[PDB]
Amino acid sequence: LDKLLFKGESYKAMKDKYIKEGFPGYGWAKGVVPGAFESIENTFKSA
Amino acid sequence: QPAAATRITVENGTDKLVNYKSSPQQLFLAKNALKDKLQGEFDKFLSDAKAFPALTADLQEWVDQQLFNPNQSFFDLSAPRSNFTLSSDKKASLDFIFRFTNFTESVQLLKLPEGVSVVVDSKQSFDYYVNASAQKLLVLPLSLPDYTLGLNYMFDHITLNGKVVNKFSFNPFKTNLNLAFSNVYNGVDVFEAQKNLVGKGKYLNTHVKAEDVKKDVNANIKNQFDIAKIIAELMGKALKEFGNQQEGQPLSFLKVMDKVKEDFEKLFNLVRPGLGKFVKDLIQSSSQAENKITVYKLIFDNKKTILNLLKELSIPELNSSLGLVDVLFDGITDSDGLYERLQSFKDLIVPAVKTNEKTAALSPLIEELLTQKDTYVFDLIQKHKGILTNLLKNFLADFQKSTPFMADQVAIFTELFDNEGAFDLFGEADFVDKIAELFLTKRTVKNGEKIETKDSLLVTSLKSLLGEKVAALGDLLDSYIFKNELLNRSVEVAKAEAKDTKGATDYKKEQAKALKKLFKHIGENTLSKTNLDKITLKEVKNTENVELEETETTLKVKKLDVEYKVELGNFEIKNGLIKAMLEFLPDTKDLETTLDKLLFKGESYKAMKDKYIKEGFPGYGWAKGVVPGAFESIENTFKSAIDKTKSIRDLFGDMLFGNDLSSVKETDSFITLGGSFDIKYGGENLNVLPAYYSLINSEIGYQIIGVDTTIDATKVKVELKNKEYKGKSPAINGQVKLSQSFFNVWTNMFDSITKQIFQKKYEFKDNIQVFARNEDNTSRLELDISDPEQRVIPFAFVDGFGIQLKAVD
Amino acid sequence: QVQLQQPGAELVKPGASVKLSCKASGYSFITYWMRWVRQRPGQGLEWIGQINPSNGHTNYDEKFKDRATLTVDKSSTTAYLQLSSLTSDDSAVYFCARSWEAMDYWGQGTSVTVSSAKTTAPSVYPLAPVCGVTLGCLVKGYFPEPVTLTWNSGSLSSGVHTFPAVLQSDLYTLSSSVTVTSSTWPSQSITCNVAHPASSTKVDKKIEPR
Amino acid sequence: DIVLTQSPATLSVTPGDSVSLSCRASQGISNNLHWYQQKSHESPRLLIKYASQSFSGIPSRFSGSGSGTVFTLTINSVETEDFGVYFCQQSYSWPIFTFGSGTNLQIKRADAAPTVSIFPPSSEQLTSGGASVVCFLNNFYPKDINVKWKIDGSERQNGVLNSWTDQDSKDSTYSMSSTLTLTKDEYERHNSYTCEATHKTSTSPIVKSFNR
Repeated sequence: LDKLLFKGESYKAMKDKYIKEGFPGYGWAKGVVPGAFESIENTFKSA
Repeated sequence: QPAAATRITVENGTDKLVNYKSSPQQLFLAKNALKDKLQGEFDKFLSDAKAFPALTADLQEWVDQQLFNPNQSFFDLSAPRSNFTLSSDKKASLDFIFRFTNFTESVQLLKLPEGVSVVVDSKQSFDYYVNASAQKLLVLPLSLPDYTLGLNYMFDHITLNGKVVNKFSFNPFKTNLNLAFSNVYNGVDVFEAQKNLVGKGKYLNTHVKAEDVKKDVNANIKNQFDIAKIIAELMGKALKEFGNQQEGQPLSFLKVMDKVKEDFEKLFNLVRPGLGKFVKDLIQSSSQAENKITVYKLIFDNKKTILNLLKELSIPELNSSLGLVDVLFDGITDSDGLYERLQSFKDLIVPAVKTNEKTAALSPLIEELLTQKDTYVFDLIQKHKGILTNLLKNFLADFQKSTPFMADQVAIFTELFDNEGAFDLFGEADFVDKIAELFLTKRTVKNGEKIETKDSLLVTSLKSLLGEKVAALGDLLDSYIFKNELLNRSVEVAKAEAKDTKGATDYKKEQAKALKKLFKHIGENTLSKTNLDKITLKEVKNTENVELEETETTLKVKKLDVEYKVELGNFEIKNGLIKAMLEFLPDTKDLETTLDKLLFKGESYKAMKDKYIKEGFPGYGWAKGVVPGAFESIENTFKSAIDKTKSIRDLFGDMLFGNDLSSVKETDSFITLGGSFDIKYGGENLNVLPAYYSLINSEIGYQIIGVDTTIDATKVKVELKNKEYKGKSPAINGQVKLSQSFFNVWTNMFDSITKQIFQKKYEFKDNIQVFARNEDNTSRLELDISDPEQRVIPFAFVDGFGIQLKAVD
Repeated sequence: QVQLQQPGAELVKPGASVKLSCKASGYSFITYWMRWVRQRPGQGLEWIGQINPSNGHTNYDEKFKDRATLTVDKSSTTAYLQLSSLTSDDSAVYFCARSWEAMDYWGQGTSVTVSSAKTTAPSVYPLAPVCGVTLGCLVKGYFPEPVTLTWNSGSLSSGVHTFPAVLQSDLYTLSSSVTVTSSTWPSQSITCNVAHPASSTKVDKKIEPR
Repeated sequence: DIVLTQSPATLSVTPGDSVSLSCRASQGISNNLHWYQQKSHESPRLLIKYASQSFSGIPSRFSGSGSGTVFTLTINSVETEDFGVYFCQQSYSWPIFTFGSGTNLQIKRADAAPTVSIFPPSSEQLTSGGASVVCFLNNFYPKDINVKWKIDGSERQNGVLNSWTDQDSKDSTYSMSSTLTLTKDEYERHNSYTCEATHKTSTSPIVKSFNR
C-alpha cells in the first residue's frame, strides 16, 4: 500500500521539489520539510 | 583751526546678492568670483544721492587724523580753496589749497605719512597743495567684523604738494561708505587656497613631518577603539544605578548623570581636547545637582570651547554673533561682571533679537535670562516647552530632507517630539516610567475625531524596518506584538472597563519592572567591568617610515601600511538577556488559536486548501469524500502536540534556548565571540589635504585622502555555548516533534549569516582626517586670519560651477 | 512687592513748570524700565517715555517729545515728569510704571489741574428725612478733589453708600447715604464727618429731625 | 503700525459663565501679546502674558490661547469683581504697544426697579439761601435710566446734577444721585416737587413727591 500511496510516479514527482524548495512564506524552513513528511506516513502506516 | 564742509550725513547701507544658474538659492559666496562686477557695483553706488556726504565725511576724517591731529598744537589750519567734481558721469576730481599758520614763536616740523620734513619759521603761512583729476576710483575689498567685502576707493595718481604719487591709498583700514553684501565674503573659499596653501615650502609641508603623521595615524586608529570602550562602559554604568532603583522614588535622567560624571569628562575630553570641563559644568546646571553652579559661571570659564562648538555648527548667520563675543567678553574677571555687562548691553540685545520672526519666537527666554541672576539652563528649558518645540521641529525637518537613507529613523524621532511631555526629560520625573510612555504606549496626537489607531512609536519603527521582508509572521506580529498591552498600552482604555485598579489592570508597573530587569541584566551582568576587561588592542608593525614626496602643489605619502589587531578573548554574553526579551513578549497561556491563525487561518494556505478540496490529488481523483478525512487528523496532531499550559514565550525559548525555560541559568553564556580581527589601513602615493571646520577660523587640521581600508575577521570564532538541544519538555514534543528541527534550522541560519553578516573580508575607502593638537591647546595647523589671503570660507559656493551678478542673468 | 509712587492731585498754574514724581522701592532699580503713561479721564492710554537704569537713554513719543522731559534720581530711585503748563486741556491724570517683562506694575496715579486753583471750602448739609431709617449727607462747593467722608468717624459703615464727586461750574459736589433700622433713629445720634485736606478742614454735622 | 481689533465691544453675561474675548491683529506677532484688566477709575491689571503665560496672584479661572493673529482670552467662571474693561496689547515692537479699542465686561441679571428716595432741602441749607432736593435711585438694573424733575407738575431741566456709581462688586446693581438746586425764594414759591424714574422694569415711571 505504501507503493500504491507513496512510492508512485507523481507523488515522487512533486515530493522532491517540495524537499528542495516550496512552502511559500516559510522558504528557509527546508530542514523541517522531512519533519512533516514522515508524520503523515507514520499515521497512515499505523492506521 | 577748522575747515569748510557741508554734507556730514555719513550714514549709509549695504546691498544684496543676485543668484544665478542652477546653483542652490542659498547665496553665501565670497571674494574672486565677481572679478569685474565690483567696479560696476561701486559705480552704481556712486550714482546714488548718498555718495557725496559719505565722501565728504571721508575727506573730513582724512584731513582730521592725517593732517592736524599730529598738528594744531603749533599750526592753525585754514582751508580757503576746496572743491570736488563729483559728477553724474561718475568722474570726480578735487583741488585743495590749505594754510598752516604757526602762532607760536618757534620753528617746528610738519609730520605727514610720507618722507615729509619741511621747516617753517615763526609767524609763517605754510602752503599745502593737493590736486586730483577725474578718474575711475579703484575698488579694493577689505574685511569687516563679520568678514565681508569692505570695498574702498583708491586713487591711481594724485599730485600732493606738486609731486605725483601713484596707486594712492585713501584712509586705509578705516572708511565710511558702509556699503556691504549679505552673501559675498572675504577670503579664498575652500579651494583657491589649495594652489598656494600647499606646495614646495608652504605651511603644511613645513608643518608636517613623517614621525608626526605616522603618530597621528596610530592615534586615530587607537582613539576610536578607546572611545568605543568608554561609551560602552559609560552607557551601562549609568544603567547600573538606573536598574537598582526601588520603585516609588522617581529619578531624573541627570541624577545618576553626576554619579559617574568623571567618565563623561574622560569621554568628551578624549573626543576633543579640553572639552570636558564644558560638559562637566553643563551637566550640573539644574536644581538636582549636588553642587549646583550658575550658567554664568558655566559660560565664563572656557570661551574657547563655546567658540569651537559655535563654529562647528552649520548656520552661517551665527558668524555675526561671533563678532561680538570677544567685544562682549574683553576685560571680565568673574561671572558677576558678566551679568552686569550683559544687563548694560541688554538695550542693544533686545531689538535685534526681537526683530526676527525666528527669534520673535525666542523672545521670552532671553528676557528672564537677563533678569534673574540665578537662571539654570535645564529649569529654563522646562519653563518654556513651546518655543523649543517649534525650533526643534524645523531643525528635524531640515535633517530629514538632508539624509533620506534612514527615512524611518528621521521619521520616528519626529513623532516622539509632537507630545510636549518629551522635553520633560529636562525635568524631574521617573526616567524609566517617563521613557515608557514615550515609547511603550499608543499615541493619539490629533483632534479630528480620534486617532488612537496611531499606536506606539517602537511598533511604527518595526513595521517600517520590516516593511515586507516577512509575510506569514506579520500575523504573529499582530497577535503578540502589535496588540500587546506590554508593548502597546492603549491609553484612555485602561480606566474604562476595570474601574477598580486591579493588579493586572496596572500594566504600567509590570512593563516598568520588566524594563528595569532587562536594563539591570544588560548592565551589571553583561556590561560589567570584568567583561569589558576582556577586549584589547595590539600593535603590529609601528616600524616602517613614511616619506613625503611632493611635486609643486602636491603632498604624497610613498607607502601607507598600518595594521592593528583587536583581541576579543572571551567576549562572553550571558544567558537571561533574550530571556528578558521573552519577558517582553506576552505571557498569556493562549497559544492554540494563535497557532491555528498562523499555520492554518491564512490567505494563500486556504487557497491551496480550497483547490485541493474541489479537485486535485492526481490519480485518485474520485476519492474526495475522505479528503475531509485526512485534513483533520494532521491538524489534530499539530494541535495536540502543543501544551495548553505553555505559552509563546516557551515556544520561542525552545528554538532559542533548547532546554526548558524552567531549567535556564543566566550565568551560562549564549553567544561566544572570541578571537582577534585585524585592520590593515594601507596605500601608496596618497595626497594630504587641509581639513576644516564649518565656519571661519584661524586653526585648521589635515587629512589623508582615499585610504584603502581593509578589515578582515578571518580566524575568529562566533559560536553558541549550547549547540546541542536539551529540551525535556518541548512545546511541540511527541512523534511530531518540530521544536528540535526549529533549533537545528536556527543553528544553520546562524552559521550561514555569520558566514555573511560576520566575517566577509570587508573593503572600504574614506579620507582619514585628523586635527592634530598640542598639549596647551595650540594645534599646529592655523593661519593669522588677519591678512586678506588666509581666510577660508567652508560654506561659499564653488565659483567654478557658475555665478553671475544679475537676477537670473 | 513693588511700590513706586509719591504724589496725588497736583495743582499747577498756567505758565509755570510742573514736576511729577514717582518714587520706587523694593527691587533693583538698575534692572528694569521706568515708564510714563497718560490717560484722559474716560478715554484711552497715551505714552510719555522711558529713561533708565543708568544708560540715561530716553525714548519719547513723537507727539510728546517736545512736550515732556524725563529725569531719574538714582540714589533715591525716583522718576520725574516735567512738561510745564504748555497746554491747558491736559488737566488730567498720569501714571508711572515699571517693566512689564517681570510684570507691569503701576502707581496710583497723578491727577493734574491746569488752573489758578481757586480753592473753596466745602459746605455740608444734612439730609433730614422729615423726622422718622435713611439719612444723607451733602457736600457742595468744594475744590479740589478729594474729601474724606465718614459716619460717626467711620464707626457706622454698614448700609453706607458714598457717591462719587462731580465737577460743575468749577465746583465739586458729593453725596452719601446711610441706612439704619427704624428703631435707632432719631434715638441714636448720627453724625457726618467731612475732611478736606486741601483746606485741612474737619466738619461734624449731626442729623437732626425736621 | 500694528492695530489690535477686539470683538465684541460689549459683553453682558451671568455669573459663572464660560466666556471668551477675541483679539485679532493685522499681521502675526508670534506670542507678543498681553491681556490687561482695568476696572472703572483705576490702573490696569495685566492678566495674561505672551498669549500663553498666566501670572501669579491672578486666579486660575482665567486662561488664554494664541495663534498668529487670532488670540483668545477665556473666563471659565464669571464672577462679580471680574466686571470691567479689558485690553489686548502687543509687544512685537515698542513704538507704543498699541492697546485695543476696549471691551467692557458687564452683567445681565434680573432687571430690577430702582429704590427711589426723595429728600427736601435742609433747614441748614435754607439758612444759606439755597434749597436742594436730593433724589436717590439705588439698586437698579440695567444702568440705563431717566430722571425727570417736576415742580408743581411742570418739568424742570435746569439746576439738575446727576451722578452714578460703578457696577456693584457684590450684587452688580447700580445707584444714581440727582440734585435739583434752587434759590430759597424759588423753593418757597412752589408747593409740590416730584422725582420721576423712567426704567425698563416698569412701563410707568416711579414717582416720589412731597408738598412744601
